[PDB]
Order: sequence, then C-alpha cells, then structure tokens
Amino acid sequence: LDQLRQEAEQLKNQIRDARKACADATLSQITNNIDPVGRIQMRTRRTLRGHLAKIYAMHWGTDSRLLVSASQDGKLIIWDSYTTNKVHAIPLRSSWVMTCAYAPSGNYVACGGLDNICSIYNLKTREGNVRVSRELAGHTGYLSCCRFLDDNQIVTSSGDTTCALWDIETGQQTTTFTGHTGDVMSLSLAPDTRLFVSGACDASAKLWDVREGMCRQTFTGHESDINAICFFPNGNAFATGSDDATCRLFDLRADQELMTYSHDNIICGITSVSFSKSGRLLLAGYDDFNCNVWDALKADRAGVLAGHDNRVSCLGVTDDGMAVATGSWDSFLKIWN
Amino acid sequence: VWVVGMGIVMSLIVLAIVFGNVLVQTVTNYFITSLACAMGLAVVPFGAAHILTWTFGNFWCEFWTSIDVLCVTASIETLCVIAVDRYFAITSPFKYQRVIILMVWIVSGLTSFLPIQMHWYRATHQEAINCYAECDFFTNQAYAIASSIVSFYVPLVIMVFVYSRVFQEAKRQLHKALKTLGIIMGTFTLCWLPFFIVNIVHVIQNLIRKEVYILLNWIGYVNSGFNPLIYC
Amino acid sequence: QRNEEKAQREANKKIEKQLQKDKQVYRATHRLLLLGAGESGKSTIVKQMRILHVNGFEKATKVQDIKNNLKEAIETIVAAMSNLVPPVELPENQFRVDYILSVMNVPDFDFPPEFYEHAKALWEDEGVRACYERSNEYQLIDCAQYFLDKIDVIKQDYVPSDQDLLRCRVLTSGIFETKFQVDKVNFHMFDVGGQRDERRKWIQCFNDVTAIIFVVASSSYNMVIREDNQTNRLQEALNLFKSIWNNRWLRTISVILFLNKQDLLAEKVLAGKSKIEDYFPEFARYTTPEDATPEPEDPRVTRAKYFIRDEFLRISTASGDGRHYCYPHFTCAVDTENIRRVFNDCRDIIQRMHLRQYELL
Amino acid sequence: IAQARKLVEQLKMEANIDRIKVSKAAADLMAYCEAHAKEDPLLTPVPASENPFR
Ligand SMILES: Nc1nc2c(ncn2[C@@H]2O[C@H](COP(=O)(O)OP(=O)(O)OP(=O)(O)O)[C@@H](O)[C@H]2O)c(=O)[nH]1
Ligand SMILES: CN[C@@H]1CCc2c(ccc(O)c2O)[C@H]1O
Repeated sequence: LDQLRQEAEQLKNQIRDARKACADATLSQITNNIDPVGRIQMRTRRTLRGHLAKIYAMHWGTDSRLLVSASQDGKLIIWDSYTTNKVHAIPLRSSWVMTCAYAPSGNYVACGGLDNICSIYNLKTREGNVRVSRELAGHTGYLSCCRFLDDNQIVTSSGDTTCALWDIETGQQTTTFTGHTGDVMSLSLAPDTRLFVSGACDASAKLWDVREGMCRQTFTGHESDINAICFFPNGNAFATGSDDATCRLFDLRADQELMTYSHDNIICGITSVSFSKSGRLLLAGYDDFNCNVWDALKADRAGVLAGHDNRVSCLGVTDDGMAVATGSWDSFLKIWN
Repeated sequence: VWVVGMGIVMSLIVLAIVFGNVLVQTVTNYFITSLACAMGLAVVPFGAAHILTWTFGNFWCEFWTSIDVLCVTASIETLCVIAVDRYFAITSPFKYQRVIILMVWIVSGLTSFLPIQMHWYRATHQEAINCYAECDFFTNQAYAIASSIVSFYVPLVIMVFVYSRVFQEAKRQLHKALKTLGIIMGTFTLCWLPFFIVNIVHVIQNLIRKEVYILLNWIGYVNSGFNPLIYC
Repeated sequence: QRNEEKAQREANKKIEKQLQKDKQVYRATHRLLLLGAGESGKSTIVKQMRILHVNGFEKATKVQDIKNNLKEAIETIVAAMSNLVPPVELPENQFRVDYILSVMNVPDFDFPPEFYEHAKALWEDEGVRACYERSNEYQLIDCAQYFLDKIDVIKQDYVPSDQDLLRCRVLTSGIFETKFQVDKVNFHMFDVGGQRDERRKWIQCFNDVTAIIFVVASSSYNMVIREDNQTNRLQEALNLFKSIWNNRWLRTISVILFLNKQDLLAEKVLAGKSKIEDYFPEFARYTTPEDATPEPEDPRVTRAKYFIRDEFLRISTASGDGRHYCYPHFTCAVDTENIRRVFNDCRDIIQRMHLRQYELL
Repeated sequence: IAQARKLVEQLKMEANIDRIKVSKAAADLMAYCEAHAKEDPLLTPVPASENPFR
C-alpha cells in the first residue's frame, strides 16, 4: 500500500546519488580548446512548389534523390530533387495526415494520420498504378511517427502512451511497449536498428529494445513537452528538442545532459531537429518563422535560415550529406546547400 | 524673377509621385496593376517645357494629347470596374470565390486614338485655321460632350449607385463606414468634377478663358499619384 | 536518352494539370468543426444533416444496437436500487433479479424471449418507477424511457423504425465525417470524437476552419461528470468553453453556440423536485432581461433559459473585442424541424454579409 | 492497487546499470567528430563542378 512508495523514493534517491557521483567534468572544459567553425551561409538552390495546404511531414529516400511529403489536404506526391519533376500524386481516404515514410528499398510509402490507421502503399507494381496494400488499425488515438526496418516490419507510436512493432504480412502487433504517462510525439531508430527512443509529453525520454521489448533507461532533464528527437551518427547519443527553447544532448553511457542549447533572445518552440553527416552541426526548426544552426561542441549559433514565411514543421538531411531541406506551413518546400 | 524655379520644382515634384506609383496578389489585386501602369513620367512632364510651345514635330502633338486622353479614360474605367467588383462581392456572398482589363483598355483606345489619327479637328475658323496651320485644343461636332459622357458620366452611373446598397447594409448590420467611403468618392469626385463644368461650357458658348481651362485640367492630374497612396 | 526526359516532362505536365483542376474544388468548400462534452449531442446533428440534405439515411447492426441500449438501461436502474442510500425498494420479482445479476456480466447474450416478459413486468413495478425519478445520484442513459416503453413493437426480429437511429447512442471511437451540398455549395462537417482528452494537442491542426460549432447539455445542471464527485455537468461545460475561447491558435475563429436538449429542461423545470437556486445561488435574485422573445410560454421556464445563456455569453463578451463573435441559439436535436428551422441561421446569413468584405471599411 | 508493485521492480532493474566517466564519452565524441570531418560537404563548401545541385 503506502509502504510501496517509500521504496520508490529510496530508489530514486539512490539513482540521483549515483548520477551525481558519475559526473567528473563538463564537456565545455574539454571542448573549449578547439577552433570555431565560423559563419555558415547557404542559399536555396531549388524550390519545390505544388502543395495546397500546410506540410506536416517529410522523409528523404535512400538514394538521396527522391523525397516524399504529406500535406493537410490529403496528397502524397514524390518529387525528383535534381530536376524538380513530380512523379506520383496519391490521394488518401482521410484528409488528416501527420506522418510519412520512405522504405529503405524504395518500394513502399507509409502515411498515417488522425484516422488511427497506418496504411501502406505500393510504388513499383504492374499496370503502373498505386493501391493500398494493407491497413493496420490496432491503435487508439492519433499517430505521430512511422518508420521502416525492412519491407516487412514497421514501427508506430500513437497518442495513447504506447508504441508497437507491426508486421506487414500478418497485420497484427508483434510486441507492445508501455510505461509512458502522456502522448508520444516522435521516435528515431538507431543506425544498427536494434534500439529506438521516444519523446513523450511528460518531459521524459526512454530507450526501448526492439527484440526483447522492455524499457532500459530514462532521461527526464527537461521542463516541458518534447517534440523532436534524433540520434548522433555514432549511435551512442541523441539530441532532444523540447517545447521550451532549450535543446539538450544526452548520452547513453553517462546518462547525463551534456549541454543545453539555448539563447536569451528566443522564447519560441522547436518542431524538428537533425544532425549533419559527421555530427558537428545541430540544425533545429523553430516556431518564429525561420530556422537556426547550432554547433554540437560549442553551443553557439552560427547561421540563420530565414527564407520562409511561416513556421517550420519538418526537416531532413540526405544520407549523402549534400543537401538540407525544410518544409513549412505556407505550402512551400525548399532545398538548401 | 522668382517664378523661374516654380515650374522646375513642380516638374521635380511629380517625379516623386512617379516613384511612389512605380514602387507598388489575389483575384482582385490584379486590377490595381492597370491603375499603377496608366503617364506622369512622360506626358505630364512635357507640360513644364510646353509652358514656354515646344514645336518639334506636328505629328508628335497628336500622340502627346492622345496618350493623356487614353490614360484618363483607362483610369476612369478601372475605378468603375473596381467599384463594380466590390459591389458584386459584397452583395452576393454565395458565389464570389486580364480578360476585362484588356477590354477596358481597348474601349479607351477607340475613342481617343481614332479621332487623333484621322486628323479630324474643329470647325475651320480663321483662328482655328491659323492655329492648326502653324498648341491649341478645341474640338467640334459635340465631341467633348460625347467623350465626357463616355469618361465622366460612367462614375455617376456606377459609382453613385454602387454604394447606395452597400451603405444601406451598414445601418442594418450595425461610424467608420462613412469615414473611409467619403475619402474614396470625395477625392475622385472633387478632382474630376470641375472639367465636366468647363468642357460643356466651352463648346456650348466664350465665357471661359484658355488659361483657366488649362489650370483646371492641370489640377486633378495628380490623381494618378493620389490613387496609389489611397489604395492599399 | 532524351526519351526519358520527354516522358518525365509529360508526366509532370499531367500531374500539374490534375493539381490545377483540383485546386478550385478544394478552395470552393466550407468546413465546420464540432465541439462540446460527453452526452451533449454532437453526432446527432451530423446524423440529422445526413438525413436531411444527402439522400443517405446495415439495418441488422442497428437492430442489435437498439436492443443493446435497452439491455443496459434495465440493469442500471435495478442494480442501484439496493446500493442507493434510501431504503426504497419494490415480491415475486425477486426471482427475476436473480438472473438479472447473472446476465449483467456476460460477454454476449442470446436475448431469449423469456427475458422480455420479465423485464416488462419489472418495469411496471411501482417501486421500480420510484427509483427512476431520482436519477440525479446514479448515472443513467438519457435515451432510456423512450426505449423501455417500446419493447413489444421491437420484439415483434424487426426493422428499426424512424427516429430509432437518432435516439440510440453509439460511442465514436475515431473521427466521424460527412459531406453534403445544400445549394450549389459543398460543406464539410466533421466530429473529432475520441472519448475524453485533457491536452488537445491536435487543436493546432484546425487553424483554417470557417466556424466552430459548440453544443451543450442545457438540461444537465444536477448530475456529475462520468467520473463521480467532480462537479456539475454544466460547470464542466463552462470551464471547457473558457479554455477554447482563450486559445492562442483559435484566436480568429467565430463560435456558433447551440443550447441543445431543450425539451428535457422544460419538463424538469415544471416539476419542483430540483431547484436551480440550490446549485446556482445567483439565480434566485436574477431578473429577466427587458428584451425577450418567448416562443408561441410560462415565465418560470422562460426565465430559466436566459439565465444559462447569459452565463455563457458573459465569458465571451469580455476577452473578445474584435475578430471574435458569439452566436446564441436554442435547438432541440431530435426534432427534425427545429434544426431545419434554424436552417443554420439562414446559413448564418447574418454573418455572411458582415464578416465578409465588410471589415475592410 | 498493484500498479506500484511492477513500477518498483522496473525501477530496481533500471538502477542496476553500469556507468562510465563523462571524460571518456567526451573524448570519444570529440575523436569521432575530428576523425570523420573529411566527408562533410556542409562544413567545407563543395566545388561548383563537383556540386550536383549547381
Ligand atoms: N431526449 C432527448 N435526447 C437528446 C436530445 N438531443 C440529444 N440527445 C441525446 O444525445 C444522445 C446522442 O448521442 P451521441 O450522438 O453519441 O452524442 P453524445 O451523447 O453527446 O456522445 P458523443 O457524440 O460521443 O459526444 C442521445 O442518446 C440522446 O440521449 C434531445 O433533444 N432530446
Ligand atoms: C489636355 N488634356 C486633355 C483635356 C481634355 C480631355 C482629356 C482626356 C479625355 C477627354 O475626354 C478630354 O476631353 C485630357 O487629357
């Protein structure tokens, strides 16, 4: 009964004491000896136009040439980034869409939404058309992200404090992860595809296991909701963007928030973050109509991208590390290099 | 001794109006482009040099007058079309959400260029023959009255009755409505009213002078720069 | 080769042509959003819109659903008779109660014909009717008395009659949409549903709707929210209205207010069992406004209606000065004519002329 | 009810986890970022002839 909470309090105190004892020196002292990168200036090489309403999601292809974007009017269209040519225009049953994804083999495109169903489409097939392959409707509440492990497995994270690992052929949940106390808003698989994270709305982030299916760790250093997450290219650290202006870089081994990327002149939120190829840059979208560029090891701003006319709601970096593209709410995508 | 710089100052002043007009998108925002396009840089500036006659080429005077006439007619038509579009949008909200501007411009060209290109002029009088042989401006055969009816009677036909129903909805719906409506019609009417009282006066009978008519027509030519400031 | 470039150009041209075709039809539509609380009547309005305008109006599924509501209603009244604080109780019917508890918890029921005979007899008990008059404490479905009386007609394997679909209640798990055209204009009405949430992080998506429709339970001022001992059902609606009005995202959206469920309020006010003054002390000194327009009634019931409307309106009249408007209304959802009589305010005509292109003056 | 019974066990499982010094992680991140800095076209601008986007 009431005696159970005492054990929880004692365990929390022990964990906090261990975390305090594990700290030796801040990253700033070690990394202050390097030379700053300097000012970074990039211009919009190309502009992608043709959407009607706001864009809510975007994902680059494996070949870093084709990208898929989803709008609020229910239209998935695949672009050709090199020559600015549309390829397909897939309508949807439900006009409300929040997610999209591109398969590693370039044969399927998955789009979820508020209709509680994460459907899968087929790109390369006979008769030269696109049709629904399977519809998975085991969740309750809206969806927030969708990702591909292979052609047969897809991971979703709904708004009922759950995350599940689906299966295309069977169309049923293989496993189920529980433990959060609020809506789940994002996730990002590891390069080794063995672990993945999830940023909830209770100012907490976890580290699940795909095979075993149990929580491993828990970081709760923030002060408000969480809206984005992404892994370092190493696979041993992730950066989290919250609702308040702070952006933090945690570490799996040390279990401590290494930095707090913040500025005194900003009071807006963060919608999406991502790294560069070598993990030296930390791009981050913002709700103040433009974007910003930080430095991973120095915690300072080194460039502003203000070529938009509304908030930025999606962001992505090519696998070849040659271009950086952003979406927005004014029906316009852009390519920066 | 001091009136020397007045003409150049006015010539330099209208350059600011031209710059303001050139400084300046939706379905109804495409019409303002015609008003911005349709004059003060070329036709209006020539008056300062003409105040001394320029007398370069007798063929050029016809173009000089015709350009101004066409610009005035185009501006009047554009304002009438703007009022008609606003009334159509406001009155019937059920069905409200290049083709007509070209037609309006085409309408202006027929009345202006054709009499000028045809060399048709007023009654051959001793003063008229002497002036035309050797810059006077006076027509005959009721050309002034007809041109005014095409380019001045359109406002009272449309602009007077366009807002009769719109302002009627103001009291029913329930100030600021009469604060801005008066500015749009007042500036338009006050500047473009006097010439309709002298063109009819001259042709009918004279009781008017050339200098006062020239001054009256010069006044109100600033409507080209006044309209860009009022709109948007 | 150049053939690939030509083919790609042709495909791009076709896609661009299709998008240009679809842009106008997307831009020529009106969208509406429903809001409210539980047991308010959001989906009834959409069902009535389906019944009225579009010709659309699984009969086997509706047959089971109507009977399912009847099965749940009978159990709730009998179960709370013993658990109620008062000693109110109904002799031979005690044998009927024996399998009532057994059938209360079951994955499924075959609906034997013997069940109907005993349920009807128990409904005729004087004591059973007494507990129905005191539904303030224990929660019970509003659409219960209508179905309880009409059993033999449904019993005599039957097709549901008219207004039977509009009275049965079915939970909306997901979104619930409906398209219709009234007069050369296509509308779009959708219900968010989704049980009950307290964060509403999806509200950022709806930043372009023309209007927001709000419906309240005007005849619920003495029963608590589904989770007990919280507050009066009216107060839970009042708090939700204040949060919606003072929202950063919905800073330029008008609100159409429906004071739904009117007939129940008239019936309950006539009886003196419950008084508004007890739950709402300020109503005792309230004086009816000088301006009024009663339909066709009793000043007692008429005075009650305007008091509830005044409380809702006083919230919007303070924090909103420009770009926010509130539109009171009086509607009864079940009655087909009343929503037709509102005609959505002559299509909220009052707005159509002023909001549109009048502001720029 | 029994919710706290599983939560305390999960927290106990979480607590018994090995931890390392922050200096080692900092050195590892710095070394990786210095080692893989050659193939990052965003830092060092790409030549126009070598840029597929220009
Ligand atoms: N007797 C009566 N009941 C009404 C009236 N209007 C609405 N209702 C009630 O509204 C219910 C409609 O159920 P739903 O369509 O699911 O709407 P809801 O009860 O608010 O539930 P949700 O849609 O989930 O919010 C019916 O069961 C009725 O009891 C009315 O005018 N008279
Ligand atoms: C010299 N300026 C002229 C004077 C008379 C006149 C103008 C334009 C249209 C007409 O119908 C006119 O009668 C003006 O451009």
